[PDB]
Amino acid sequence: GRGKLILIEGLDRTGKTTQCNILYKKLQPNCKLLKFPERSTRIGGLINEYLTDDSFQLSDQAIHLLFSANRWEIVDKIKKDLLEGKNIVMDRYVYSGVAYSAAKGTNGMDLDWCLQPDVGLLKPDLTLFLSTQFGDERYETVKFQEKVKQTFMKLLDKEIRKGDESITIVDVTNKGIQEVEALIWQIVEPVLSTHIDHDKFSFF
Amino acid sequence: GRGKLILIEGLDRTGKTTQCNILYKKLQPNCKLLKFPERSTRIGGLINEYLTDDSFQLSDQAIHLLFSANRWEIVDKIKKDLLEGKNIVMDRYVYSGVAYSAAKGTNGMDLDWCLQPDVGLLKPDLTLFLSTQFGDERYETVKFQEKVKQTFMKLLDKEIRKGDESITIVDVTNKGIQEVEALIWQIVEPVLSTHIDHDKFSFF
Ligand SMILES: Cc1cn([C@H]2C[C@H](N=[N+]=[N-])[C@@H](COP(=O)(O)O)O2)c(=O)[nH]c1=O
Ligand SMILES: Cc1cn([C@H]2C[C@H](N=[N+]=[N-])[C@@H](COP(=O)(O)O)O2)c(=O)[nH]c1=O
Repeated sequence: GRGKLILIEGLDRTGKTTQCNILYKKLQPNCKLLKFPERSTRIGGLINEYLTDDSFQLSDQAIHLLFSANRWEIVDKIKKDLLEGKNIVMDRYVYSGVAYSAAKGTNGMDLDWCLQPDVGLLKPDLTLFLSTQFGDERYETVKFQEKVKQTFMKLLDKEIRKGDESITIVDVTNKGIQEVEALIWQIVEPVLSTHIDHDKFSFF
Repeated sequence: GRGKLILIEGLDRTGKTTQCNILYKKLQPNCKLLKFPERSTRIGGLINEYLTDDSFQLSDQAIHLLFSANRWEIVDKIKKDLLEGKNIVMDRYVYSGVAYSAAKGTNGMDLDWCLQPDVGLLKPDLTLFLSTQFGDERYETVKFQEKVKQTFMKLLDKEIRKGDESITIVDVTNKGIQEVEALIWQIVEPVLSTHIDHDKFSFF
């Protein structure tokens, strides 16, 4: 059938980018690697500013919508590649979008408001949340990181309770690159082997 | 009390801009003129490139979000000016954002989805819709405007059912600058007198 959309979510420095590259290289040549935010586009450009320069002041709602817009500008290419039989591994997506913004506790910006902009976007066939027991960019402070992990758990737990079986939480506490690799593969392989119709897609 | 938020909506070439400038000169010195989209900012610049150059390709969902983000990056200063007693004349706001986008008929982008990103925004104290019974920018085509007109009507008609009385539909057909001005004023003057508490606002 069509390729699979695999997502790996988690806190900055949990081994996310590494396991993504590892999974990507192991799925060649019919696999593409996608990173969010996608900083090479014009919208991704303002997102890069915001994250690397605090003089660039932008309200919480504005930057939030830019992050969702950034996914919407690329989504059509994703759907296309999947149809051409290629697999796609993503480093962050909708879940990071909601969590990092909701952890701020800004008036009006709760979990539900935060998701809305992303409603209609392609939903991953499988989402892996890597969890455990710098400072260059805006959200890089131990105190904030603790809050987003709290929100992440709140969000995912809600979705799983609601019946979403495509979400799997992997505890990578004190485990090596290859042990974590084996854990992830133990989960992804069986989904790569299931046949999915070209016409079947899930959306947020 | 606080200054009042006055909004004038409508189709391109309905006299909307000239009326806003007339009202502004009439409320000055204690008044500010604000136009959306505000193409002065970085996000506004992206909006501008999309509207002035059809070479610039961007998904409907992505541009829609940039339009909302453009409002969200200015709203704090709007609120601030009202608290200091200054009145604000606004040329286009969230109604244009929902109408011009839902008119496209793109799958998933209905009146509902289109409104979500603007939820939580300061609702204007008075909304005047200029109704009637160029070509160097995107959207500026006779066939599209017809769709936008019918979209505005369905939207505004909806808000009326819900109980919003701040929306007034002013028919400007075959009328001159001065006559329309008189109509606008007969609706604006009352509101400008009505006492509004320093901290009372309506939101979307
Ligand atoms: C994709 C995405 C990431 N982010 C943040 C997470 C990251 N914050 N930190 N630390 C930041 C940069 O991400 P990367 O380090 O993964 O490039 O963007 C959001 O706020 N929303 C989103 O939609
Ligand atoms: C403020 C705003 C304007 N628009 C469109 C309306 C106008 N369309 N045409 N033709 C366009 C530019 O309007 P102005 O000429 O008033 O600058 O922006 C939206 O699509 N959504 C919005 O949120």
